[PDB]
Amino acid sequence: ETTALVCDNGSGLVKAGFAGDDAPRAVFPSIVGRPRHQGVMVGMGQKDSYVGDEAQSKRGILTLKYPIEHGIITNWDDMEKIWHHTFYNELRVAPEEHPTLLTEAPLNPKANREKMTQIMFETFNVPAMYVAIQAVLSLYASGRTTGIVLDSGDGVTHNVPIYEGYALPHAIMRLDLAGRDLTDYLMKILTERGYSFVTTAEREIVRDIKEKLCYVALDFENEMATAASSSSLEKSYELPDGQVITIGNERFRCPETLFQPSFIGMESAGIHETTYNSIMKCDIDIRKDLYANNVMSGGTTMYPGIADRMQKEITALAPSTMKIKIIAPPERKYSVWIGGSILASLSTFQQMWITKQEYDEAGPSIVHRKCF
Amino acid sequence: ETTALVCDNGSGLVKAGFAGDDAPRAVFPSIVGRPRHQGVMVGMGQKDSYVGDEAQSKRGILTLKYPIEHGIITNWDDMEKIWHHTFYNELRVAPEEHPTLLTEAPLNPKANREKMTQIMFETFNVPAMYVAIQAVLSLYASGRTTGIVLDSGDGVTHNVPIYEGYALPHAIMRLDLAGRDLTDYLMKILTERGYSFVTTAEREIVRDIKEKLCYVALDFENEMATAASSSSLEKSYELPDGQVITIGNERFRCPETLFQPSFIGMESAGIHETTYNSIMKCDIDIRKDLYANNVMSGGTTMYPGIADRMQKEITALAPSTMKIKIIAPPERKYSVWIGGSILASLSTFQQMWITKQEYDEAGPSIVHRKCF
Amino acid sequence: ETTALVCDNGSGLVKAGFAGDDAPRAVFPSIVGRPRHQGVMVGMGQKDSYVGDEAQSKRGILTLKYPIEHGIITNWDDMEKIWHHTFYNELRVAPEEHPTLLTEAPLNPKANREKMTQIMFETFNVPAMYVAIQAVLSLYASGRTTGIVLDSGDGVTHNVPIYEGYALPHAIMRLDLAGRDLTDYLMKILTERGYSFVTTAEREIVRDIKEKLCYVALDFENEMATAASSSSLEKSYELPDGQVITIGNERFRCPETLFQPSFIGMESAGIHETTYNSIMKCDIDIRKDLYANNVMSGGTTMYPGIADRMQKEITALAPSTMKIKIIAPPERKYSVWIGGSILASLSTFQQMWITKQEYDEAGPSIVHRKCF
Amino acid sequence: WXAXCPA
Amino acid sequence: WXAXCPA
Amino acid sequence: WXAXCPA
Amino acid sequence: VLDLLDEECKMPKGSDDTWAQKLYNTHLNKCALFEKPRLSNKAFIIKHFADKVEYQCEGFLEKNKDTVYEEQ
Ligand SMILES: Nc1ncnc2c1ncn2[C@@H]1O[C@H](COP(=O)(O)OP(=O)(O)O)[C@@H](O)[C@H]1O
Ligand SMILES: Nc1ncnc2c1ncn2[C@@H]1O[C@H](COP(=O)(O)OP(=O)(O)O)[C@@H](O)[C@H]1O
Ligand SMILES: Nc1ncnc2c1ncn2[C@@H]1O[C@H](COP(=O)(O)OP(=O)(O)O)[C@@H](O)[C@H]1O
Ligand SMILES: [Mg+2]
Ligand SMILES: [Mg+2]
Ligand SMILES: [Mg+2]
Repeated sequence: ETTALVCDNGSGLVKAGFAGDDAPRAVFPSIVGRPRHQGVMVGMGQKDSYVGDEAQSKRGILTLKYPIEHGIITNWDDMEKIWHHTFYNELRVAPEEHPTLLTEAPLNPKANREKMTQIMFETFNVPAMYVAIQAVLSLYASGRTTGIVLDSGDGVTHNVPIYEGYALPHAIMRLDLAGRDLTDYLMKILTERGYSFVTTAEREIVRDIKEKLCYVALDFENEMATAASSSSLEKSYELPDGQVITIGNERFRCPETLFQPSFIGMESAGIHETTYNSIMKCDIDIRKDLYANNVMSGGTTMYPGIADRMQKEITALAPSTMKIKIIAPPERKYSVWIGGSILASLSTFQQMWITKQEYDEAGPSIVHRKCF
Repeated sequence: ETTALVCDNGSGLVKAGFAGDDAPRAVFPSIVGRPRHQGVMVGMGQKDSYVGDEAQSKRGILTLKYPIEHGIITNWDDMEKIWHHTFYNELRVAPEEHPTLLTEAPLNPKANREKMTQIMFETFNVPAMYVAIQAVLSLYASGRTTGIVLDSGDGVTHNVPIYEGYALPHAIMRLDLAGRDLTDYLMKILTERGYSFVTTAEREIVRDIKEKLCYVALDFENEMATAASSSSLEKSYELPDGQVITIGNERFRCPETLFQPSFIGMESAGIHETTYNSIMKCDIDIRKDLYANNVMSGGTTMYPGIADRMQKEITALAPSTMKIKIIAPPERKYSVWIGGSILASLSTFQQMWITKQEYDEAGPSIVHRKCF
Repeated sequence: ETTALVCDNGSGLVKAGFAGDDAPRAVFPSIVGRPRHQGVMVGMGQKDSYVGDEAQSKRGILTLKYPIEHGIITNWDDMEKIWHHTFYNELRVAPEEHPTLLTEAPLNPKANREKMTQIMFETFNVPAMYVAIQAVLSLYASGRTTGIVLDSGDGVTHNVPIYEGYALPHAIMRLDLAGRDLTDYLMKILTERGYSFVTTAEREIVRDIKEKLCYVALDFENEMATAASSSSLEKSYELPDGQVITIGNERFRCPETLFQPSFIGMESAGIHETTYNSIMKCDIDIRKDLYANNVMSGGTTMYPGIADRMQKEITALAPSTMKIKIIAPPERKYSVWIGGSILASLSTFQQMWITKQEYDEAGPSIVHRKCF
Repeated sequence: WXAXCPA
Repeated sequence: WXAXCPA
Repeated sequence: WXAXCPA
Repeated sequence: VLDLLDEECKMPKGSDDTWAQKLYNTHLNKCALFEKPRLSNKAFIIKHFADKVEYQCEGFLEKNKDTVYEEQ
């Protein structure tokens, strides 16, 4: 039979592939570039816009826009270019023929799902569609029916308590720090050492520095005193032009903002205390099963030492005899896609799709009625 | 031959088993739970209702209903679920094949018996049925033909004077305080120390606190002054999430409402003075045999020190030369079931059953004619 | 003679004034702010903390803490700042010289009255003090000796049946939904339309939206279908910066959680069914007088249409020939203070005060002995 | 509170 | 019950 | 977003 | 019955007890040829051409499962 497509619109990356695959066939940055310079050479072959890896390769010549931020799709013409690129160029598949399971972060605006459905049925003419909460898929991906999933992307962070397959929607926290605000903080602090990174193309050097060299301190004040007192933490990296840049105590300082958003001037508490404050909204009978089964998800949790820092700093909050366990599989970057791949292949799911017949009868509002 | 089933529909627990067994084969709380949260995970296998220990295990997700209160069955669809679970899942026995001895508290509505019969013959197609007064069975359980049985359940308390095997139906007292009004009072008083228990699942933590830590004072005012003057009575317990809670003079204060129903705003006298007022309605020749042989029964009499407080406080009422004796066997929680097990196995009893032929001829009204 | 001060520590507002005044002289939000930003300008004149209207005016710069939640005082140093501000800055009165009638919600922890007394006698050195149940004062305020007062604040909701001047303490319901949980629900639902309000200062925009634009539906499902079918209910409001936001069916949806607490995931029944369940605990001779004289009190009952919805929805519960009457004076926001003002001025009351001599002799435990 | 709720 | 008590 | 944050 | 078995093989913490529950939910009174045994939750009856046959759910899933890891 026709497989479903499974496609996850992160803020930072597109992951796409076929249901029943163990890993996504296409991953590329969800980025759209346009040329910003005079076209001197005749007959070069101009292009109005690059997408994904094309825009990465050219990025010295291009302005790079992200069309999703904070999990909200902020201009549709770009996002529609990105989906066009996903179906026709990366998967090389006719979207006429496969259901598409999309994915979304919880508690975001309701218009975003309406439009995201309308474009699938009118533009791509997909047979049937679904939209699934990101943090729900990470439990299918991690073999559990109970847990509190902490999931952190490029654009949004959220906790979703799930006990025995029931979500507890009053206890869902959404927090708006993510990998992109870590990157903007990293640029701001790097300015201390004289390195200045300004342009949109140059931001995406900082993102690669952040991925390679940042890590989370297990005691922020002790490593601050250490790196203030020794070169031992100081480590160095090459810019694309061959300049070497050297990064010290600062490399732990940026992921610490996940635990102290006041560095960014964000009033709200860090991911640890929002996890604990989410468990404290659940019925007292289920907290023991949500103190185990803390599931990490999404790329912003890939920092070295973040699982240890979470376990340590929740264990300072929780009562002294609860077994706190943080569960952080090494593929947690892809876990939302893997769980979507599992979900789309279940036979019980095949009644759940929004079929085009139903969208024709109801219009896009159906997405709220027929879906979580 | 086929044994009879013996089944006791407490307000709080079901006890069920086969006649001639020494203890009940199935005991579980007579509780029905329904999910009160959105079902997020597809393919989990939803269930419309849990019963008994299943609903205890899930109780964080569920609204828990008791379908009997004050010994009255207040919605029948649940009670029928509880019986279905009793025969098919707990005993694993076809009700087609066994007489069923049911049980009821005295002086309760006449409608309750009729329905409780109609459902056995129409729904379960039982061969033959009987209904027996709870307090009569506690005498079979304690080897006596004479006594005044004080029996206290989750829902109702009653005295039944029985002399030489004759009940004295004008002297039957029924009093409507029981373990459940102790539990609601315990929640109200616990609120004084800051602990607040609100939900139906959370009530049933308080029920376990009451069972583990409550006891009856031998002088309410002296232990009040003591615990106002010393930490020595203060004792502590762990909630399911690992919070520790600490409980003081309050732990004797709740079972004291049995002796001072004015704490609950109940006008009537306590169990001691309704016992004495029951003996004072009996013929003067038998009071000497009812001042011995006060038989305690049912779980609400399991509190430490209740036998001593009873003997003390009746001995203050009764004439100075009557030997007051309180008889409180340690299995008295099950004594109603044990006595039902004895009664259903007597050969003289096998004429007493209401056979299906007779129900077909008479209709359910027969239960009043062919029964006490 | 010296007047008493009358001071009511709501969760949301302080009302304070002098006994015998018809309305309170000081009303300000019981909120304490601390600066959360670097102090750049030298010599501006820093301040460690603002209180009340000072903290409202600066609130862009401040973290705003409420020191009472759910009628419980949760950190004392702030509450002591709030009282200091009440006596010295708003009333401009020496607390040395006036009795103070304080106020409390029923059934809350006993350590709250002890501390609230200790601080009046040790810190403020008040001559004499009292503490009075909120819902009792609304009857003095509404000219009645009989009624069931429904009182709903920022933090707590409670029913207190009073008949002919006797309270019926077994029938007192306390329910923990109030204006602040309505506000947090309003923020969560507003997020559907794209408006996101996150910070503590920004919460207090939503509180003003709730006050101005919310109303209670007289049939929730009919107006849901209406506002799903027409723009007629859609209404709009200006944020402080001049952004306009537009609010539709959602504006009735938030006060509906008072009648359907399941929207918040609150297991308990709504204010109507807790009122009816309170009358059903009273003696049958007095229910006819508690079905009249339903007295609304406190700010959370100020919603347009709440009196009509209450009368409608109790009349569906009560027997068809009981005259249900809801009494909702337009000053019911201040009615608790007005009733305290009446109570503190009676000459029969002047024996009731806890004088400092008695507190010196007994210690703070005296508050339980010499008070309801 | 001290148990059943946050305050 | 039917009138006096709630059951 | 539409009101609060920038998106 | 086979399709719901292969589903329960890959759903997380699937079990014979939840498989049996899915069978009952999906067929119990929707189909005339599938029946639940009166006194058990761990069995089901198929009305084959020859006779009714009662199958026991215990240890279907262990027998059902193959996945061979390529690296082995
Ligand atoms: N190993 C890593 N360490 C730190 N940050 C990472 C790592 N891998 C990815 N990131 C960052 O996390 C974000 C991508 O995470 P991802 O989960 O793919 O986001 P989304 O799920 O929204 O697409 C980017 O900001 C990227 O820089
Ligand atoms: N050891 C104990 N101490 C105090 N109370 C108990 C104890 N055991 C049971 N109970 C209480 O007594 C009631 C159960 O008594 P039971 O005789 O089973 O009632 P019923 O016969 O009506 O089902 C419940 O309220 C339970 O909390
Ligand atoms: N007109 C109104 N309509 C709806 N809610 C209101 C109104 N006025 C105040 N409130 C809400 O009620 C609470 C204040 O009520 P109040 O009686 O002052 O509380 P407290 O008595 O505990 O201080 C706040 O949540 C406020 O938002
Ligand atoms: Mg992600
Ligand atoms: Mg019993
Ligand atoms: Mg108030």
